[PDB]
Formats: sequence, C-alpha cells, structure tokens
Amino acid sequence: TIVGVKFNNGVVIAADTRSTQGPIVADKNCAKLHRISPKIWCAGAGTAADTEAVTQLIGSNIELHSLYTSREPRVVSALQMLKQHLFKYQGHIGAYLIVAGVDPTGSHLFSIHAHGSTDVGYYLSLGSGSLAAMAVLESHWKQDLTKEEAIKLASDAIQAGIWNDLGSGSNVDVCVMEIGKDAEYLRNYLTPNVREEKQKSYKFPRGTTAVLKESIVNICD
Amino acid sequence: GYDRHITIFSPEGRLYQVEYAFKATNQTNINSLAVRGKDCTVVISQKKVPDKLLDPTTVSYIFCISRTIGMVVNGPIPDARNAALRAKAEAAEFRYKYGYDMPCDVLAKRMANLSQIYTQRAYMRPLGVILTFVSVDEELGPSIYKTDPAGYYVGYKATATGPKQQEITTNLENHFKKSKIDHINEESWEKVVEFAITHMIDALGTEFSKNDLEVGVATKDKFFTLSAENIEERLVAIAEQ
Amino acid sequence: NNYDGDTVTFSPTGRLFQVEYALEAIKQGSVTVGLRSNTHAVLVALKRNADELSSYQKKIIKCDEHMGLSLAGLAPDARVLSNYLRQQCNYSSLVFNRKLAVERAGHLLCDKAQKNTQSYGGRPYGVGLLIIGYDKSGAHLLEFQPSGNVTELYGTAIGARSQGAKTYLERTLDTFIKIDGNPDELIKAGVEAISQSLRDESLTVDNLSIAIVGKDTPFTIYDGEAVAKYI
Amino acid sequence: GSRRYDSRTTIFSPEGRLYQVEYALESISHAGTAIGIMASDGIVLAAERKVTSTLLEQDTSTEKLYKLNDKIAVAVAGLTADAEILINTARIHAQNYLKTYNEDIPVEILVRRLSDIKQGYTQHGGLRPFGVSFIYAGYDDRYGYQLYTSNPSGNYTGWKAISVGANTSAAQTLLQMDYKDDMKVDDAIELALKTLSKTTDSSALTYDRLEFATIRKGANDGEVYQKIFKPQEIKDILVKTGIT
Amino acid sequence: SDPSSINGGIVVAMTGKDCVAIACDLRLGSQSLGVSNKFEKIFHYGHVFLGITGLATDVTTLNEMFRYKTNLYKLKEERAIEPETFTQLVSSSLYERRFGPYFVGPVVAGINSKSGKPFIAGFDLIGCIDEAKDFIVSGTASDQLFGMCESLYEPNLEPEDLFETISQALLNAADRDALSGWGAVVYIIKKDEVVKRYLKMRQD
Amino acid sequence: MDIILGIRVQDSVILASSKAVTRGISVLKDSDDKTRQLSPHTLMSFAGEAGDTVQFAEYIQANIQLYSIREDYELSPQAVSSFVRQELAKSIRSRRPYQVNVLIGGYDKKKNKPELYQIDYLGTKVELPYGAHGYSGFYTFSLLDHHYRPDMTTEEGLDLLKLCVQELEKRMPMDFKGVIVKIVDKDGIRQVDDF
Amino acid sequence: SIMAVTFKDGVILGADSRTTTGAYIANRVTDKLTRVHDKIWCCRSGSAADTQAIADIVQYHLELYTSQYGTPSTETAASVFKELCYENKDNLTAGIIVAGYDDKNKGEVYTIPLGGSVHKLPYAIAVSGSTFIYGYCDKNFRENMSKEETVDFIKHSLSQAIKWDGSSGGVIRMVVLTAAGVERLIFYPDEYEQL
Amino acid sequence: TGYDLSNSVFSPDGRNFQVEYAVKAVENGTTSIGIKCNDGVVFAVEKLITSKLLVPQKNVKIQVVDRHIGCVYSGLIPDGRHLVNRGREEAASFKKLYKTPIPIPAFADRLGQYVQAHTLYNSVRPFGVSTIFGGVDKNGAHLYMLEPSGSYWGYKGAATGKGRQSAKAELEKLVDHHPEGLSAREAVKQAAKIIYLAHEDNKEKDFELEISWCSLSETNGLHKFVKGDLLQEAIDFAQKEIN
Amino acid sequence: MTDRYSFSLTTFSPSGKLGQIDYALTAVKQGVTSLGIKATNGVVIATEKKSSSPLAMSETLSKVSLLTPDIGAVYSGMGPDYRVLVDKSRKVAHTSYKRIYGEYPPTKLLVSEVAKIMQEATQSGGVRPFGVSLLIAGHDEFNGFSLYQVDPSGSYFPWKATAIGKGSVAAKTFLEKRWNDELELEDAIHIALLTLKESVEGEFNGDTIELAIIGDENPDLLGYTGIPTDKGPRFRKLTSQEINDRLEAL
Ligand SMILES: [Cl-]
Ligand SMILES: [Cl-]
Ligand SMILES: [Cl-]
Ligand SMILES: [Mg+2]
Ligand SMILES: [Mg+2]
Repeated sequence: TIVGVKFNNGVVIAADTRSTQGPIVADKNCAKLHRISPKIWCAGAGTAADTEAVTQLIGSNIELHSLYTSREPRVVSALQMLKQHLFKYQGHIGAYLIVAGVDPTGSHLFSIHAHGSTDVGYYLSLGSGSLAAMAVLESHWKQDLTKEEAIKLASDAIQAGIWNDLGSGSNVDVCVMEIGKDAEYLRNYLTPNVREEKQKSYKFPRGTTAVLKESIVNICD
Repeated sequence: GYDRHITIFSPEGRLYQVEYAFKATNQTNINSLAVRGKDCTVVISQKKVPDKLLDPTTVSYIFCISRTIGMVVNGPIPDARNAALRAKAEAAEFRYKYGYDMPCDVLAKRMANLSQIYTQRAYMRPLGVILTFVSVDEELGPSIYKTDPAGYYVGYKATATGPKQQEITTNLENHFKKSKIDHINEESWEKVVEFAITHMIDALGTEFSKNDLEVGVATKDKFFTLSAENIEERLVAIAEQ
Repeated sequence: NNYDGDTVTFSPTGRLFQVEYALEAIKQGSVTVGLRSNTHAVLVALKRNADELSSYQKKIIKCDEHMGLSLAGLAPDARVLSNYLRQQCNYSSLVFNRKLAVERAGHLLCDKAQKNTQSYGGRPYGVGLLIIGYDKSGAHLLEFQPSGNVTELYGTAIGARSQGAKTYLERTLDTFIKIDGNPDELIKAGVEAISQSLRDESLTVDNLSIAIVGKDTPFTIYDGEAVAKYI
Repeated sequence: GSRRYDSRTTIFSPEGRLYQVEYALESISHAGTAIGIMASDGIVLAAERKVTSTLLEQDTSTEKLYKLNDKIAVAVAGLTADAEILINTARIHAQNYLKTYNEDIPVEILVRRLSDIKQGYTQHGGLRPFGVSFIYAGYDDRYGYQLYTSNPSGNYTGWKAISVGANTSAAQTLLQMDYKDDMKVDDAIELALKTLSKTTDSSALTYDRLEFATIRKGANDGEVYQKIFKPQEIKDILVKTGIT
Repeated sequence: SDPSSINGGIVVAMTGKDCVAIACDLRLGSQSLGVSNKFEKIFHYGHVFLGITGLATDVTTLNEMFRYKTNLYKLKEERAIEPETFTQLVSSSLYERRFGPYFVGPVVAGINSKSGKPFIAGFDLIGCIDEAKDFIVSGTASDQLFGMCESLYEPNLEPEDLFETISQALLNAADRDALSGWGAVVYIIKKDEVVKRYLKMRQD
Repeated sequence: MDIILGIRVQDSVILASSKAVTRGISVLKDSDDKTRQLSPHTLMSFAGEAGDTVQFAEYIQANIQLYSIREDYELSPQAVSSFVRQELAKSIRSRRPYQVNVLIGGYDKKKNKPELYQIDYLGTKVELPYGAHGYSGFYTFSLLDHHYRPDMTTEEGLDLLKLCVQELEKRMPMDFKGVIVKIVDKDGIRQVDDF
Repeated sequence: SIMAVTFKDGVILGADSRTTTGAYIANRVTDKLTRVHDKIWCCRSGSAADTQAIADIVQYHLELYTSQYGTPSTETAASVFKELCYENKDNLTAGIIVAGYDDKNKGEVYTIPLGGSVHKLPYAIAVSGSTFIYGYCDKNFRENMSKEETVDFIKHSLSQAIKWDGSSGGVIRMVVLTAAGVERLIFYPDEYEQL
Repeated sequence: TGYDLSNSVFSPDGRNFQVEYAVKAVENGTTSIGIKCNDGVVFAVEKLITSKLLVPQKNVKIQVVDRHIGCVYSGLIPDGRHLVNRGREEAASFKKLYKTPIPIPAFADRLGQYVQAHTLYNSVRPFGVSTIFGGVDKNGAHLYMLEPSGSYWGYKGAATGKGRQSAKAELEKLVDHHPEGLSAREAVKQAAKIIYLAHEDNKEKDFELEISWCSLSETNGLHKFVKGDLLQEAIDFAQKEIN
Repeated sequence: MTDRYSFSLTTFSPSGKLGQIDYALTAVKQGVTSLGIKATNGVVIATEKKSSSPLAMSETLSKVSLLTPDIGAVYSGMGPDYRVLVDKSRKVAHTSYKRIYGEYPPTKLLVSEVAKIMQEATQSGGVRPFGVSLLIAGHDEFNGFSLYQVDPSGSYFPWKATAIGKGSVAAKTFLEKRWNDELELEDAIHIALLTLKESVEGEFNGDTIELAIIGDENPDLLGYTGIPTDKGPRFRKLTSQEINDRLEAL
C-alpha cells in the first residue's frame, strides 16, 4: 500500500513495510520509500528488485544530470526518465511508482505504471491496498490541506491498507517534502503491529544438539 | 610541420589549428553585441548585403535554437548553420529526455564540449565560429553564454564579438563602472534595444539604417528577431533624443 | 606534382590529377569506334595481341539483349562496370518487367564512377566505354569516361589515334545517320571509320571485332570468319 | 588523406629491428632501477623511486612494486600509467584461470599471456607499444620460486638474478660477481640493497627513495607470504645491513 | 521442471550478542535420488560468509564468480570487503541477469571489522535485498525455517546459546522437507574467531 | 548411451560403461566404448543425447591434449573436472545446450590419490567414492552404500562392480549388452579384457 | 469517448476523464486532450502508456520541425502520428484524433485508428475501445457551426456515450482552437447528466 | 607551409585552400543562371557543342528534385549529379515523414549541411560545383545558389561558371529596371538573352541553349522544361538582342 | 568518410621521449597556478580565477569541481580538457563503482580511473593527450584524507602538499618550509592563501580566488533528514565572503 498527498507548501508520500512471496511474509519491515534525489522521493509497488533497481538507475542519472546542469533536479526529469525506461521494457520491469518532490518549479505528485503510463493528481495510491487507501482518500481529501492534515490523511490511507489488505501490513513509512525546507523522512512513523510477549522462552539447555565434528575456520591471511 | 595541420600539441604546448579557427571567426567582417535588461536579453549584429542580386531577408547570422534560446554566430555561414542545426537537435532531444526546456548555459556547455572534442580528435576540424547564446532562463533570469573553437565557454553581464570587438567591449566596461550594476536598469525591451544600438554606434563610430542592423530579443518564454520596420521605429526613437 | 597523391586532393587550378591519369590509361588503350542510324547502332573494335603466339584481347561485352559496350583501357575495370550494368539491366527486368533505358544506363555508370573520385583509399576507374543499345526511343550510342562524364552521340571513337576515326564520322555524319534498315552498310561505314586510326597494321580476320543492335536485331558480337565479309 | 600523418609504429628497419620497440627500450633505460634476486627459500624485489621530493607522501605510495595475486608480484620500470593497464589485465587473467581450473595460475602462463599482449602491439593495430619492462617474482607448485622479465618486444626470459631500467649493465656485473646458487633470502636482501647503493645516481641510498618486497615461505608449513615493506621496515633493514 | 527445487537444500542465518551464525544442510539430489551428502552451501570471502540454496550448478558458478570479484576487490582496495558492501555486490550481480536469472537464494552473514556490528541479509534470484535484525532463511524448507526461527529466536543470544537455537531451527525444518537433510554444518562467527560444527542428524 | 558407473578404491578409479547403442526399435551396435582418454592418468565416460555425447567428449579431449602440449604438463583431475564443469555450465544457457552427463576418473600423481568426479549436463559437479548417471544409480547406490569400503583393493572394487552389473542385468528393462571396464591408477589407463 | 469537431472560427476537441483497469477507475480526472504544438492537439484512446509514448515523440518531432522549417500544418502532425502508429502497429494499441488550427487552413480534423491509416473529416467521434462511428447523427452536424452550437453538440454526444459506456465517465474536458488562442472548458456530471 | 595539401586544414589566415581550389573547378565550367520572377523561378544553362556528333536536345544538364524544385550547376558535372541524387533522398525522407513537399529553404539547408560536411574531414574532397536551385512552395517563389564551402543565400538573380561576371552585370540591370517585379514569360526571354551575352566569354565552340521554369500561373507550381515554340521564341529574342 | 585515424598520434622518438606527453606538460606549465595542502583533519585545494574579460561573470566558470560528495578536483592547463574530464570522472564514479558497490569510490580508485582515461588518450588512435594536470583531494572511511596529482601521461602520485602550473617551482619551495604533520585544517587554508598570493599578480580577494576543502561532514548541505548514517558531503566550496574573512587576519 503506497500513497501520495499534495498539501499547501509541498507533497507527502507514505507506504507500508510488508514484503510477501505467495502467502508468506518475506520481510516484516522493508523500506518502500526511495530517494531519487535529496528532495525527490519515490514509493514503489510490484517486483521489489525492479522498484529498487529502476529507482537507483534514474537516481544515479539524475545526480549526474544535476552536476552537469549545476541545478537542483526536477520531478518531471525523474518522471520522463522512469516512464521512457519502463515503456522500453513493455511492462516486463514490474515497477509501479508514486513519484513526488519539491523542485524550483514547485511541488509535484505523479504515479507511474509498469507499462510507462503516468498520471497527475492531488492524491494517488498504488499496489494491492490502493482500493482500501483510495476509499480513505476519496472520503477525507479536501483542497488546501495543511501539512499536519496531509500526514494524517496519508498515514490513515496506509493504515486502511495494513488492516484490510493481506498484501500490506507492519509499520507506516512517511516522507514530507515541503517547499524551501529539507525533505524529512519519517521511517517507522507508526508501529501499530508490535509482536506481544511470547508465553515461553525456547532457549535450549547447552549440549542439546548432537555434534559429529568441530573445527576452527581460518578467515585470516 | 604536420603539428600545424591537425589538432596535436606543438613543442610550446599550442594547437595551431584551434588558433587559425579563431581567425576564420572574423572572415565575415561582422560585429555582434549582447546586453541584459531586467526582464530581457538583447543581441544586435551588423547586416552587410554587398551583392544587389541577394534576397536580403535570407541573409542572417541570428538563429532561433529553441523557443526560449537565441544564437548569434560570428564566422562563415556554413559552419554557423552546422552549429545551428546541431544546437536545435540538442535542445529538442533535451526537452524529450528530461521533460523541461534546455537552459541557455547547459546548451552552451554541450556545444562547448562538442567543440572540445574537435580540438582532441584529429579526423574532425574545429568549426571557425563563435556562438553567443541568449535567453531569459526561468532559474537564472536574463542569460548570455558564449562558445569558441577552443571549447571555452563562460557567462557574461554583456559581450561583443568580431573585428572591432575590443572597442565595443571597453565601451560597455566603462558604462558598467558608472552604472555600478550587472545589467541595463530598464523596464521595456524596446529601450534595451535602443541602448544596445546607441552604444554600438558610439563604439564603432558609424551610423545605421534599418537594413544595416539585425536584432534578436529574448523575453520570458520566447526569443524573436525584429523586422526592418521594427528596427526603423527603434532608430527613430534614438534620433529624437 | 604535390596534388596527385590521391583522388581526394584538388590542385591549385582546380584539377583532379588521379582522374586525369586514369583518363591517360584510355589513350594508351587500342582504338574502338561507335556509330548509329535511326534503326541500328554499331560497335567496331581493333583488338590487341601480346605477340603472334597470343590471342587478341576481347574489347566488346554484352550487357543485355538490347544493350552492350566496347572498352579501351584497364580490361578488369570494364569487367567491373559491365557486370554492374548487367545487374542494373537485370534489376529493371525482374522488378519492373522493363528494359533499362540506355540514358539511365549512362546515369548509373556516371554516379558509380563519381563516388570513386571523392573518397580517400579508393581509385578512379581506368577505362572508357562506348555503350550502344535499342530501347523504347530507338537507337542510342553513349561515351563513358571515368571522370563520370557520360555523353549521348550519333558517333565517336576512343583509344590511341581515335582522332582519325572521330574526324571521319564528323564528315560522314549526314550519310551514315540515314542508313536505316541496312545493317551491313552501317557496319561498312564503321569499318571505314576505324580504318582512319590504323598505322602500318591493317584489319585481319582475327584482329577485327564488330557488334550490332537494332529494331529486330538482338545485341550480337561478330568475331573470326564472321567479320571476313567486311575486310 | 590520413596516410600523411601515420608514423607506422609496426614496421621493420632495413637492419630488421622494430623502431618503436628499440625507442621504448631507450625510454625504459632512464627509469628507476628494479632488481630481482631468486634464493633457494624465497625471492627479493628491490626498486629505486625516481628522484623523490621531501613533500611526497611515502607511506601511502605505490610506483614500482605491484601485487598480481597472492603468489605473484611485479617490479615496474617505465611509464607507470602503461604498467597499470597491463597489471589490471594480468590480475584478471589470473582470476579467469582460478575460476576455470580451481588452481592458482602457474607463473610462466601469466607471464606468457602478458608478453603475448605486448607482442601484438608490435605486429598489428598501428598503436605505440607499452613503454614498460616487468620483473615477475612468483611461486607455484611445479617450478617453485621463479624470476622472469618481459620488455616492450613481448620477449620474456627466466633469471636467478636480474635488473631492469637504469644502469642494468653495471647492476648485472655486480649481481653476476656476488650471486651463488645456495644463497638464502636474508643474503639476497643484502645483495639487492648493496647493488642499488652502488648503481644509484643519487648521493646516498635512503629509505624514502626505495620500494622493497619479499616472497618467502616464512608463514607456518608449506604456504607463501608476500611482504610489501613499510617505510619504517625499509629504514630498519637499511640500518641492519649497515648502509646508513 | 522447477530449477529452485531440483537439487534441494536450505540455509539459515541468525544474529546474537557481538556474533552471527550461518548454517546449511549437506544434501545434493536429482529430485527423488540423493546423490551427495557432502555438498556444503556456505562459502567465505575473507570474513564475509555467503550461503547459497537453489540450482546446484548456479551455487557452484556464483561461488566461483564472487571469489573472482572479491579477489580483484582486495587487490585494488588493499583491504577485505565488508558484509554491507558485499551485499550490494551480490544484488548488482544478480540483477545484471534480470531476464536470464541464476536460480539461487543467497544469504550473507558476517561482522563489520570496523564497527563490530553483526550483519545478515537475504536475496531473491534477481537480487532484491532483505536486510533483517533477527534472522534470514532460504531454500526448499523456507516455510519450515520461518516457523522454527519466528518461535525459537530471541535477541542478544550468546555464541554458545545461539549455536543451539540455529541448530534446532535447521534440524527440525530439514526433517519436514524431503529434499533437505543428509547432514548439516553450523558456522559460529565472533569478531576474531570462527568455529565450524557438523551436526548429527537422521540420514533419510 | 544409458549406463555409466564409477568406483574410487584405495589406489585406483574403475569406470564401467554399457556397450549397447539403440536407435528406435533396433540395437545398432553391442561393442560401443562410451569413454575418451583426456590425459594419460584421466579418463571420462559419458551418456546422454545422441551426437552431443561424442561431440562434447572429443572437444574436451582436444582442449586437454592442447594444454598438455603447450605446458608440457598433465593437468590434475580436479583441474580437468573444473574445466569440464565450466564448459557444461556455459552450455545450459546456450541456444542449444549439450545434453551430456560425464564421470571423470583420474589418478593425481602429486597427491598419489585416486579421484572420481560426477558432472551432470547442468554443470553440477560433485566428488564421490562411487557415482552413476541416469537410472543406474537407482539400483547401485543402495548396493555400494552397503558393501563399499575406502581401503578396498582393485580386485575387491571389480567384484563389487560385478555385483552392481548383475543387479542391473536382473532388474533393468533394457538389454545394455554388458559393460566395458577401465582402471585408472598410478601406471595410467588399462581396459579389463574379459567381464 | 473522444471527438473533434470543426466549426466557423476553428475546431473543438472533446474527451471524457475516465481511466480503467478492468472495472476499477484508475484515474477519474484524466486529461485525454494532449498538446503536440501551440494549436495542434490530439484526443487519446486505447493504451494510456502507448498514446503517451507516441504523443511525447510527436511533440519532439514538431518542436524540431518548428526550429528548422517554422509552424507545421495539422496534416504534417497527422502524418507523424500515422508513421509511428503504422510502422509499430504490431506492438501498439493507440486510437488518436488530431485537431489543429492554421490561419490559412482554419480548423482541420484527422483520425488515426488502430490500423495506422489516416482520414481527414469535418468531425470524428471514437467511443468504447477506440471504435470510430460513421455519421453519428450527421443531421445534428452542419458546416460553419458557431462555438456555442459546437460545444452543445460535443457535450450532448459525449454525455450519451458516458450514459451507455462504463469505460467513459467523470468530467467532460474540451479544448477550443481558434485564431484568438487556446481555451480549456470543463463540464461536471451535474450539468451534462440532465440532457 | 603545405596547408593546401589536405582538406579541412585551416591556413594561418583561417582559410580552407582545398575549398578555394574547388571554386577554380567551378569557374572553369560552363555558364548557368537563375532568375526569380513574380510567382516562380527560371533556370538556364550554356551547353558547349564540342562536336557535330553530339545529339541536339539529348544531353540534358538541368535536373528536377521531387516535382517542384529545379537544379542547375557549373563545374564537375558528375559532382552535381551526386548532389542532386542526395537532394532527392532528402526531399523523399522529408515528404515521407511530414507529408508536405519539402519547402525550398528547408531543401537549401539539406544540400548546405551535406556540402559543408565535405569540408570537415581530409578523407573527403569538397564538391567541384556551384549549384543554382529553387522552386515554388506554400510561402511563394525561392531562388538559391550553393558553393563548395556549403555557403548559400537567397537571390533575386544568380550566375556561376566562366561567364558569371558578364551574367551578374546583366542580372543587376534587370533588378534595377524592374523593381515592382518581372513576369515568368519575360524571365524566360531574359534568361535566353543573358546566356547568349555570357557566351561571348566562351565563343570558340558554338553552344546549345537549355531553359526550365517553375511558375504558380504558367506551370501550376511544378518544374517543366521550355521546349518547342516557347524555346524558339526565346532564342529568336536573344538572337535579335546580340545584333 | 569515417575516422581513418586508427593509428597512434603519440609515438616514441629515438631519444625515448613521448613528444605529445612532453608538449602536454608544457601546456600545463603555461597554465594558471593551482595547489593542494593536506591537514590532519582535512585537505584544501585552491587556484586563481584568471578572468578572460571583466564583462565575463567568473562565478559561472568553476575551476574547482565536486566529483563525489567526499572528492574534489582542481587543475592547471587547458580548461575545456578539464571540463570534459570532470564529466567523464563523475560518470565513471557511478558506472564502474557506485552502481556495483552502492557506495562512492575511495579517492585512490577514482584517481586510478581518471588516470586510465588520460593514459588511453596517450595510446589510442587519432587522439592527442589531455593538456591538464589534476589535483584531486578526497576522504574515504578506510584511507582517511588524501591528495593526488594526475599528469597527461596518466601517472598519479600522492602528496602531503604540492602545486602545479605557472609558479609551481616557487610554490612547492614555500610549502616545504611551512608544512608539518600536525597542521589543523584552518592552518592549511592560511598557508594555501599565503602560497597563492606569491603566484597571483593582480587583485587578490574572494572574487579572484577559488578555494574548496575536504573536511568534516556538512548535515546542512545534505538536503534531507531521517537517515542517521547519511551525515552529508565532506566537500565544501568556500564562499567569496568566507575567503575575505581569512584575508583580514593574514
Ligand atoms: Cl533560425
Ligand atoms: Cl556533453
Ligand atoms: Cl492518460
Ligand atoms: Mg582536428
Ligand atoms: Mg530429511
């Protein structure tokens, strides 16, 4: 479950922290929020390797572009470079991205689908929890949101995904990009899914495991 | 002495083919001038039509690169047009790849990096042209960036190019010592063109008719050239003061 | 002098010396004559031998049923250009079911020769060709030179002492142009023309080479006892 | 065209010599001396840094002695930049062999391939040859301790003791005079330094103008250690042999 | 015809107090047929340990590949590669074969020689990094290992204790998988010593 | 191309390979040698897709023979097996992969130890006291697990092989027309004339 | 549902705002009217990704054309669209309507359907899965209509399409191309539904 | 020195001597002219009759590009043909992508950039032709002249070859005496006269006249050759003016 | 057409000299003075901004370039050759390192890559050597602070302190007297300004002098918060004002 929400003086993106292989939870606290540039952040859904790889490649090329032009990078550059790359591979690179960030032109919020289609919105959501997240956004979104309102709406839309979607769970990651300020990245902003104390300690008596051989491994030169 | 025929170092660490490319720059015997207003960047160039059979409307050394970027060339028209077509291609490709209009200074750098390759690779000759790029950049504001056959480029408060470059340069240098500022403190581009022409007349010591000049103006979100009638109106204003 | 090293270098007077040297190879070549009426076009060629034990170098190459040439200069270069013509005549037949125009044949040879005069590493062709043919606009004779200059003519000659035959044809123009529906008489005029370029040596049975194309006559080459009639 | 400006780097002289190879060897003769001495129980590599400056960082510097793998090192004499191109090639070739056979590359095989690359630049490509001579010091389980040299020609040969670069004529006479077959590593260290000390164009041989390395079996039981000497370790071995 | 479950086998890695542990089974099979009971799936490049499950040809090939890459790293950098950096190199190398992948489930374990911080990571076949405080699991009995680890594991276990926990996690997971077992090896990794123990387990 | 066996005893490696070549419903040949000598002390048996087997075997033979001439040195069994594995590991992601399985038996003259390597068509290498490819191991692995010892003589190793071949001739559906047996020891490679 | 209509003063382009994955509306405020030049616009139907990729390339080609040869014709813009759509017809699913205003030619409308063919028409309408309709109440369309008439004609036409077709919906967007310049119109459901 | 031995080499002046040498080849060629008129352009050329044996009217030197552009050149004839072949490729690729037939200024730059490219490398030789070309587009009539350097401009009248200075002088008088403009049919007659007057600088061999024209009114904006009565009318006019 | 120059334009002369490298070094000698000094807690690199025209805006031309957050470069010689080398250097830091290991390269290894590019211009067909010498100052966790010189040949050497270009011989003598192993960063900046005043003839202020440091991490220049391990770039370019402040107490 990933979302983007525009407010008066910037944009905020949020994501859940669950990774799933079939019905199994592979990672309970993976980071779906990616830094393309210092003030351009990306929320990724789909194939986890693809969202990281495509986010780092464009992030690398954007950094080199910023050095070449001597200018802070723009979101439309990250958008154009991502969509053209994804289109080239005709959807085979399974990256569904919410791209948002503050640049010299202002605050921007975009979504990118794996086939290379892009959308513009004040509020967006992608992934298996998008329908749960979009229900909250469609219910509570209004024009001229404050920062505090936008964070609350974004985190609430993720929570809707965490509880109601089996593809989402664990914690809520937020990144706030305000105009004229440093982008603040709130890793584990909410932690509403803490494992309760176990009933018993499964610490074994030493010597419990049968051992055939022992040997010292030489890791030195 | 084959070290004077291709772009390899001479014993005293010089590239003669680059130095000779600079001399080709003045082959047209035309002088260009560029200045910055508050809201605009003006570029003026001498227009000489010696042949009576020439269609004067087709004789130009000012090119529209992008819709915001203007380029005046000092050098032979073949190399000028070679540089123009490439700049146009580069500005279009930039907009497609990165989703925003190529800045004046970034195009300048790109054309300067191309020029640098001709000074290092032997099979390519340098272009015998100096490119003056003008725009009102959305980040940096009124901008002048100039490229040469060595692959050198820099920004300018104002600049001049051609045979009588030094005379125009010192004329502008003296004005900016007096005004104490980095631009022409003027609201309308019309009066910035009037300044440019006035200071060229004072520097070269020649008068100008409507057909003796060629004018390019950069405003926010467009660069355009003036017609003979646009210049004529501008010359009348100077005369009546 | 300093400007003849390659074909990519102009002289201070605007000359291409490597091309002019290629042109010299043609003058050293044996004489060949071309002439035409409105109905027929004829090639006459003086073939050259190495010695009395050797054969006589074949001068005339067939390109299609309606077109062929005679050569003077580097024979291998004639083989390259005649092979190219054969392919272009062939392409016109297969793709458009159309006999290649003699004029287009000229244009294609010109443009092939030209590329070899503007590129470093390559050399100009060292041969001159006389192309004859009968197409939809009647009989045609062309003169090719490896500069790329192709010319349509009533008659001409190239090779050593060609000026003799070229002068005769210039005088005879009004006579031979009207030899319509009479092959033998048009050949006789071609044989009498090449005879003006002979010194000491005369036309023998295995020395003379004739070719003809016309209205109801495919491009055929006559050699040996077949040219005994015209001596 | 371009034919006018071609030096033709890969042609024979009327005497049947390769111009560019001969001139490259002339270049190498002006480079800092490198000495390799092979003992029964190890190999010594000693090299002289080219006229050092007082403000040159000595401790974190590598000009002459480079590691190819755990069992093979080279001493360089010529253009450092040219040497580094060839060294990175040699390092890869070694890892390609290890990947293919699961065995460390035998010394001669690595030397032959690096020598074959140099050869190529003298017979085709129309490029200048590599202005580099190497001393290869290495160990394998076939021939044990081995010394080789390669030069821009791509010719290589094996040695008990050898020098490359400046004053090789003088250096080779001194080595030929004092070297014997039943020599120890400690003895070979003393010979290498004494030889540089006499052939050097400098006033006196000091720690700051030297690079030093040994390939011993000094580690526990049938295994080879490569010791690239630190500045302080060169200072100590220079006092111990009584040169300072 | 599923490459990841032809040969079979498992790897598990765990963090303790100033230590890490990595363990694997020794089975290599051809589907139902057991072939080798000596096929170790854990390799080390200096002080960085790599376990690899999946298609056995790719396990051998990737070991040979990372030995090659870490050997060149050490020569150029003049120091052993650290776990955090090696993790990135595994990720880079797998995603390079995005549309023709190695059918593997690699696991990185080791202690950072500078910070002394225990480090473990897991990857999918195309190089996605799973960085975890607690434990990493891979192979044909991954479901079984997830169950054992999630119940048995507690934080800040001493080396001697952590050995028992990882051992019991592997042994009980392997015994509920047909394509895993036939012996097991556990590496206990402290800052400057590494003990390697072969476990006695049922041979069926 | 069906049955290839290998047993590593104290001082030698024994390879047994079926003699039958079957195309369609007919047995074309009953005397086929499914082995190539790679070097004087290294033998490789092979089985798999028709053509691919011999083509792969001869290609490896040529490459090892080339190394031997170039270095005037015999490559170790470990080195040869590693080379062969890498060739198969390349093959599997080719346009048309080699479908060949091999056993490599060699005597390492440096270690004075016999070595048996089993490599499948994927490039899955393993060192074993005894090995087999295809359905052969289905019967022989249980028998070898029972009777095999590390300190066995060559004669003991041949008797244990006879027990494997007898089990295969009893329970295998195809007539593989008996086996050619080859011993690899310190003295090189010899063929057991009668089996 | 998208249409373009020529009228007295120029040409109007109309489209809906609905983007669907299966039955889920991915975007309910989509802008399907795209600028390829100041007074050359297109209506996009079919794949969002494909139509965006094509429109971006066409915009690049017309920007480069303008630099070299000055303002391009609507016919030229249609040709560039066709070229991309025809040559890549195998890999592309894009149905496009090109509308532009010249001071010489006034309003022109070209349609590039799935084939990759080009057609010049007085007006065009595509509904459902890029399905172009012949006629669509030709008695409702006249030549040299007023702007107010043309807006009402498009508003009615698209509202009927949205009524009956679930792929169409949301707001009705329009773009008016005349000598005067570019005007953007929007009509919300509450206005256009009661027709 | 030796700065003139290799193309693309700048002299200490900043000159490409190899291009200036190519101009000498152009100056050596036969006279060719272009005249821009009210609604189109007229092209004329001098064809030297080397021999009686040359077939009259059947050695055409003026070439068409697309259907609306005329090209004539002086110098190395094959180099001209090579340039027109390229021009036809450029016009075809423009029409293929953009539909509209190539505008004349657009077409001018396509030749310009190609000729200029043959001054950037020593591996190639500059073109040994000056090319006079033009036609009718959407914006009206355009006449251009292109030189071995790649230099080109628009012209009211153009001339190149051995008789250029004579032709230029006669062209300059037409511009002065007709400021409001010259008609298409007039420009054909004037073209004939100027070639006959320019033939005085090449009077050893007698010559054959060849005229073509593009006119919005007379040819419907397409390139046609002047033949039959209209050609003989122009020859008669020229014959009357020399006497 | 096509690049027919597939042969070396740099060859050995009978004396064993590589002419084009020697001539390239001569071009570097004609170049404006630039220097580098290594302190215990940082590195300083400095150069004069020789302004082509007073109408020119010297701010736009940057002689001191960021290569990575922790590595900076200055030059002496041909400016254009430097500008394209900075571009190639920044890219190779990504393509051949960061996109593999997920971290920026250490100083010595980026230097090694720049050196390689310059060696190729010495041996490849149809190219002349680069007419520049680079000073590259950098920091990395395992090597700490370091300063490297790179020459047209491709050769590179590590320096405690050095100078290149016009007045390098005199500048190096000055640095030898002033340099010790106990220098703090502020002390090294002071010495850098003293050393550079000798080689500069005209105006000497923050507008005519370009100076950067590799020092402490700068969180304020990072552009984001929330990742404790990312503490910001060690490269900082000193402002016109910051230079003038240190010229008063000179
Ligand atoms: Cl323009
Ligand atoms: Cl660039
Ligand atoms: Cl869309
Ligand atoms: Mg050059
Ligand atoms: Mg089990």
